[PDB]
Amino acid sequence: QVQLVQSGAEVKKPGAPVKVSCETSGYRFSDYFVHWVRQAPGQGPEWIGRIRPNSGGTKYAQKFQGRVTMTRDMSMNTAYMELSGLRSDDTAVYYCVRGHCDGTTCSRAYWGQGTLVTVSSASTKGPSVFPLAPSSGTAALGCLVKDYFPEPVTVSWNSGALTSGVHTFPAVLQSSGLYSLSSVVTVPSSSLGTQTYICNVNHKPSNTKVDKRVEPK
Amino acid sequence: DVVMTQSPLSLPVTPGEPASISCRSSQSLLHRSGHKYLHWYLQRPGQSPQVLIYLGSNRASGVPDRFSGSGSGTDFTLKISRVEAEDVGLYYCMQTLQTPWTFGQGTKVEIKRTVAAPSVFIFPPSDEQLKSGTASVVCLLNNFYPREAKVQWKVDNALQSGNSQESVTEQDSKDSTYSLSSTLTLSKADYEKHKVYACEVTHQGLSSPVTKSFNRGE
Amino acid sequence: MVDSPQLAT
Repeated sequence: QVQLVQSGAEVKKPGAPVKVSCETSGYRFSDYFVHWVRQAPGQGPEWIGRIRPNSGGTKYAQKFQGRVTMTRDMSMNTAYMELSGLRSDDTAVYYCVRGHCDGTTCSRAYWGQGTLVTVSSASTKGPSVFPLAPSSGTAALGCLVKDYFPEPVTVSWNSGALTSGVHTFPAVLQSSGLYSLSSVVTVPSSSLGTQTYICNVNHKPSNTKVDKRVEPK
Repeated sequence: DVVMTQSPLSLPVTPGEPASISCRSSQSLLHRSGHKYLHWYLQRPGQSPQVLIYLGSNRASGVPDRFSGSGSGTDFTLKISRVEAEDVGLYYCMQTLQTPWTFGQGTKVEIKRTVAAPSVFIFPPSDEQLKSGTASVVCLLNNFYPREAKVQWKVDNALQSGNSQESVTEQDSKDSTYSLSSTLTLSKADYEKHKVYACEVTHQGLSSPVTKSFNRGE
Repeated sequence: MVDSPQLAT
């Protein structure tokens, strides 16, 4: 199959550059333009520019002229995009995209998997995990997973045995530059005296593994 | 640049019923070679755009037969003959006649179901957190439809502003509902200076707003 | 600096 495989997630401080690689297989690399597209959160997708691998010729959108450099390594079937001067508004998932037309015929595009680039001065930190205790039918309880960086955290309930009624919310970015998330579960009111409820929180970057019991106050 | 205009922006669909998404281009995308440089893709959370229809009307490999595309050089239609839960997500048209490649505004397809009011729950800050110097108060709006909901926080019956953040789950595959969590964040000092903590929830499924509350110290 | 639809020509 036609495949485009990009490098991993990036966290960069404002002003730093990022260089994303896009290795290809399953077609003749020299024959297709390689395009770069991003999509920031709360924005439509945006075309960055393209490279023509045979010549190495590049074309960039007005807004990225002077801050983006696209290159390729024919021997490795890989294209690269380097974006300099990163600002918060460059936080986005970045894609490489094989073109449609080889000179003779025109077909579909093929997309890489995406590379998340997060622009932030925050350092790695593990969350504190606090209970959301059920109140004095159907009852709700949960865990607040607070003040961590970077994404992601994972949450399970009772070591994966409780899945029904679980809602684990998207994280929000606080003005401190740290993330917070909540995981809740709805359960029978009848179970609150007898059933143990434990949220299992993992945050790999900080080697955090927390098992927090959630019980009535 | 070529300008793409996409409609509608929001498309709730009853299970088994069809969906149509329109896209119009500011100039013809029918090249004189006969190729129509208009494509349709589906964006789901945390993964690449999935090509649905390319060069105006060609179905990509592995895309269900219920998807099809047609159009003139300027006006295009993505048709989905029935809409499953698997089809829920953000649909875009895009032109590649010229660079920059440009995109329509996007259509948010969701499953339509009967209106469901949220179950509301308020959670006070834990003692453990208060020891650290901060108080998070959390309001859960559980399993509602449609997605539009408003949370208004009140502290000693005074309307709060600028000190809360929320987030919403993706639509539930089984029951077609959304859930929302809102977190009010105050310093320990500010938390101890007030007594009544309330979240007031407005939703189409509720005849009047529902308030859940607690008093600091039970 | 042509676009790919114009390659064949």
